[PDB]
Amino acid sequence: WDLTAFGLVAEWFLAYILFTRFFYVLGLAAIMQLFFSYFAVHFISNSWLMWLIINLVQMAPISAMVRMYIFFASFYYVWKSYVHVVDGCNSSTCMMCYK
Amino acid sequence: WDLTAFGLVAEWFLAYILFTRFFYVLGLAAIMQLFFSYFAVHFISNSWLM
Amino acid sequence: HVMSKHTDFSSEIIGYKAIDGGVTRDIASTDTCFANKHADFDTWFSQRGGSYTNDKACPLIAAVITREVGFVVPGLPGTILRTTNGDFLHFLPRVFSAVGNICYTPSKLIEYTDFATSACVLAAECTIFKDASGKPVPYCYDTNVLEGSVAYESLRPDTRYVLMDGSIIQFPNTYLEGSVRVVTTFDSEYCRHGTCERSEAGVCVSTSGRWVLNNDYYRSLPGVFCGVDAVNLLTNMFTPLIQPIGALDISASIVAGGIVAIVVTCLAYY
Amino acid sequence: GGVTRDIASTDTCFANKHADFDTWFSQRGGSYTNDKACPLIAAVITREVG
Amino acid sequence: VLAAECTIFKDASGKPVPYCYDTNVLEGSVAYESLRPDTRYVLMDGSIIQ
Amino acid sequence: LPGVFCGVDAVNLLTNMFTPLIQPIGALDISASIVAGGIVAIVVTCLAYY
Amino acid sequence: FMRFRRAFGEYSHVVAFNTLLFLMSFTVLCLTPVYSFLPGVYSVIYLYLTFYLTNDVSFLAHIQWMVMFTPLVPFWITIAYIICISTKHFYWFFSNYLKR
Repeated sequence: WDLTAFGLVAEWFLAYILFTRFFYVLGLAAIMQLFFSYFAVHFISNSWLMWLIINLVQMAPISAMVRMYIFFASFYYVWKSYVHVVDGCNSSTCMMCYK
Repeated sequence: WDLTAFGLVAEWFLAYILFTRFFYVLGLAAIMQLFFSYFAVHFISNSWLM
Repeated sequence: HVMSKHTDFSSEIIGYKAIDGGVTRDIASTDTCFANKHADFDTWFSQRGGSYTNDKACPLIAAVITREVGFVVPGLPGTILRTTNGDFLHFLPRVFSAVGNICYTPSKLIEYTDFATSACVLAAECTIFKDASGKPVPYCYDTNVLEGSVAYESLRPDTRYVLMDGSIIQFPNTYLEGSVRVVTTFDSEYCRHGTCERSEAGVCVSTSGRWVLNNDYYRSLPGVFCGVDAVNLLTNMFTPLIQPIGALDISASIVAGGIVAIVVTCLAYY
Repeated sequence: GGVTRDIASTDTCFANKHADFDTWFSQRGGSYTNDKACPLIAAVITREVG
Repeated sequence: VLAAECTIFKDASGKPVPYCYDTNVLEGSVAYESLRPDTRYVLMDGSIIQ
Repeated sequence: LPGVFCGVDAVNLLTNMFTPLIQPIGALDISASIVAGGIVAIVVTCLAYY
Repeated sequence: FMRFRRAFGEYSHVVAFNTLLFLMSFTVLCLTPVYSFLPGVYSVIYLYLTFYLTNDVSFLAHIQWMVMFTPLVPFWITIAYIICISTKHFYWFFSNYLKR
């Protein structure tokens, strides 16, 4: 048996659980990669600068980039929790209004 | 045998006396330990959370 | 009918062999039931401390003999002799003393210790096949044994062959036979005597004469190397020398690695 | 389509007439299903025949 | 492997048969050296040695 | 256990004798010194001379 | 970059390379689960490249490499790294306390 797809789905689910402001740019990169891989060819002609951009977008390892985002967000969340517990916040714009 | 098995059952029963919100974590861990003993050893490489 | 014990040709027998599942195999003391036609087998087993119960649903006993006895029947190992009382007997004739159990490859004859892990393709001297029109045509190794037979060497690899009983034979092309073997495969299932297996196209190299096919099951077995191409084979075989032997590479050490960076970054500023 | 062309292992159906083609095509790793609607087969022979 | 210099074993029919390292110390016994390897043997109490 | 070697066959056992050498560091405690030296000497010679 | 150089005093040079090497190692670790070739060849490249650095950042680079890449690298690579690092001191020790 094989379960790579389930592992990727679990990684995406855990990324969605650890929501931050920078998840949208990763989702945009993923959807752009899917769109470029799905049609391609049609609207790429001349403009070597455009060709370089298209190749860079297509060759980006989206499937191996979510995991780095996980560790990037984990430390930020730990720091925010430490500030909330030990030090407190004065700004009312924080989303701590739940408690 | 009695002394080699009844002790574990007694410990499990005593564990319910000192109930806490984390008891379900141990309950799930016990299921996981037995599940990947008569199964698993498969599903090949790739991914890291699993 | 009830099996009976006979003592004819007893002085010509050196030992005994067992036939299980249509393929001859060695005998072990732990086995409990056999089909026997010889009385000296009782002394053979008793000297080794064995006992058994006679039944027809248990492997048969055949005796190795130094004399050409009986005649060859296609599909049956060894030779078959019928006694004056009508009972049939089985023997294993040989040309040279250094003979155990011999199985037939499409080109040569190679001895084996276990049929499951050997290059064996057929275990019979002569075999019969269904032709294009649906009629039996006999094949044999030595044409002098039976008139009208075709040599086994005329067979070709990667060609489907069907026996009289519906079994399928498919053996891959080879370039070297012996202690070390090299094989080539295609994207089609290959089948041997009683076992059909699925394999992918590629090239495999083995340090032993064991059966080799291109799949994960054989790839996990030791002493087997495979690759998608000749160049890729070298990379595959040299990969383990610089790679761990398992999935022990847990990437959870990065938090500890970055702890030092955070500590030094804070310490420099302070 | 009235035009002779080379053969490749990718094709999957032919109208077989010659018996030895079944052995020749197997050596290239191909498998096929016999259907008369698929392109026919021909053999190259040095001897003047037909 | 062997517990003592002299031992006792059951035959194929179950009758007791004495065994020892040397036959000279017990008349009618059979030496250990005659025992073949990879063979099951049984004692009075049913212990199995191979 | 230390001092015990095993393998499927004579060649397989000889090849598997070097299995701990490709194991990640942290497998030997006392005999690590000789294993390290057996690699250090080969490396230093094969590099610095040849 | 001018604002960054305004702070951290003299140690900005040490901090910059230490952060860059950590980021590169983190990227390599992130690419590890699919590309199994990286742990060996990248370690060899890192060992080759670490020569072209100042000792002040070289010590930090060696410490970071030994902390991070150790549990997922073959033993012989580590012993070769140790020998190559310690030869420069073995020569001095042999010359000053053992040689004739």
